[PDB]
Amino acid sequence: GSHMTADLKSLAKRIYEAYLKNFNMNKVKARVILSGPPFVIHDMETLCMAEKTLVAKEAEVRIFHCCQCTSVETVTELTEFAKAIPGFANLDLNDQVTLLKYGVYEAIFAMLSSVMNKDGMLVAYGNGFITREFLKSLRKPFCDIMEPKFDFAMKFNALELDDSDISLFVAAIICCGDRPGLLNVGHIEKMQEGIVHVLRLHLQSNHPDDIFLFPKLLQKMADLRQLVTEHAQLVQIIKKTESDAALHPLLQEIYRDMY
Amino acid sequence: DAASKHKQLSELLR
Ligand SMILES: CCCCCCCCCCCCCCCC(=O)O
Repeated sequence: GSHMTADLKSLAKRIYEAYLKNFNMNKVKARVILSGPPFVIHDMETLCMAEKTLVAKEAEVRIFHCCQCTSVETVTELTEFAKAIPGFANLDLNDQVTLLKYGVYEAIFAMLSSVMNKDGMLVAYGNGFITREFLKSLRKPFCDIMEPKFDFAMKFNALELDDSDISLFVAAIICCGDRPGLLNVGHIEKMQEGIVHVLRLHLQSNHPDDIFLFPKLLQKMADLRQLVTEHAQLVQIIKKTESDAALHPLLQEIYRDMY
Repeated sequence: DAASKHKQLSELLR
């Protein structure tokens, strides 16, 4: 003879659940694997072996093609994650497109930290480990794609975030009123403020030993925006000057007129 | 129009 309401679960928990539902790889899963058996790619021969029995031109071009495939899978994961962020799918279609366009690579290099240590990174759905040195050994311009992402990750990983923290950080990256060309900038600023408020509160509960963790993560978001600007520059050079380095259409769309 | 400049991303979001 009344009407009681749903609940609801805390927004931080719902974003964390959306992140576990939508991403194949997470920091718990990657750390399990990285501790201990992924096949190590550390030279040309181990690369040909991993390729033969795992992924069915010139070596640098195949590593870059594998880089893109990973990005496309993750872009698709990020799009589904975005749709689970309350308010996101009620935005104009154009604004959703714009938020993802500018945000996916910031989110990709943020989450990439979870599968990287100082020696290398997990690849191929956790089944390979490619060493940082091997990546440095490739010929230009391919020898410098990954190293800046490793440098960001070593310092990001030192913050000791867990998946509950990263899901909100990623959500704040996506729900960003800073992006060029937004029309309903007011609605998106309110959505972002709500996400960032829950992030700030979550970091206080989850990391009470580190009272500057929230300003540290704000800086990391600005570091990520710069990292992506430089990445896209590097990607343009590769496309321009390597005829085998064709770009997947979804990724071209994203880079097209980005920075 | 973002949506038309991003047809595959657009498709992912429908
Ligand atoms: C079995 C061969 C191993 C393939 C090694 C590729 C691992 C790449 C993982 C992340 C790549 C980052 C994305 C850069 C390319 C881009 O989308 O612009």
